[PDB]
Amino acid sequence: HMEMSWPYPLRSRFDPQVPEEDIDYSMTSPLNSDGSNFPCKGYQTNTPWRATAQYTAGQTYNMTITGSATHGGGSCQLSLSYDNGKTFKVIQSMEGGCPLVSKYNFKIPGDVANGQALFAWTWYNLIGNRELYMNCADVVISGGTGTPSSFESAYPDLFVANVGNGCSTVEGRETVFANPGDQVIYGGTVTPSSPAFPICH
Ligand SMILES: *[C@@H]1O[C@H](CO)[C@@H](O)[C@H](O)[C@H]1NC(C)=O
Repeated sequence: HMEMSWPYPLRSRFDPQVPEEDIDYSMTSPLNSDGSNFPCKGYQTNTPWRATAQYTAGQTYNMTITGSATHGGGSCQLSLSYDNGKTFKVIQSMEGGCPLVSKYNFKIPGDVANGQALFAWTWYNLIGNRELYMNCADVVISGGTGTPSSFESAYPDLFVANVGNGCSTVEGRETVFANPGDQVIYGGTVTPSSPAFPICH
């Protein structure tokens, strides 16, 4: 039962600009098991475009995660989409121990693309039902040397499981991504030597 509290995601209770009627007061719910609200609970399609962060390529920022239960930790990614959620590319993986701290730093790579993006937090809980948690924020990127094409070629695809796609996490096993990218935080029982798990086809 956690949600992204900074930068403010779509329909966030924490964002003063969201009209009372549009706030998702149950944002800590996991994504639907059948994939019917993947990605971003579908909010990228039906919410006004309004940036809640301005990110400069090469600079470091923090995001925050807030809630009432950490389900023993797990693994997260932070990702960017330049096509309003058709494709997500990973800029940081937190393998193990996520979210046992409520603040993570991350560097925006130099070769990101510029303009409107979605910034997505994904979380795979360690203990309990096999869920995916996902919130997306509208953000604007500046000062990158990439294009959406060069960025999409150079970075890993978002790890997607527990949304009815034949790929599942496994209770009691740390989620260690096959493709984590070069910006990795290790926590819980995961080390740089831990094998990738699960393996999806
Ligand atoms: C870090 O997060 C806090 C919210 O906890 C926010 O006010 C601040 O602007 C963020 N700073 C950076 C550099 O991202």
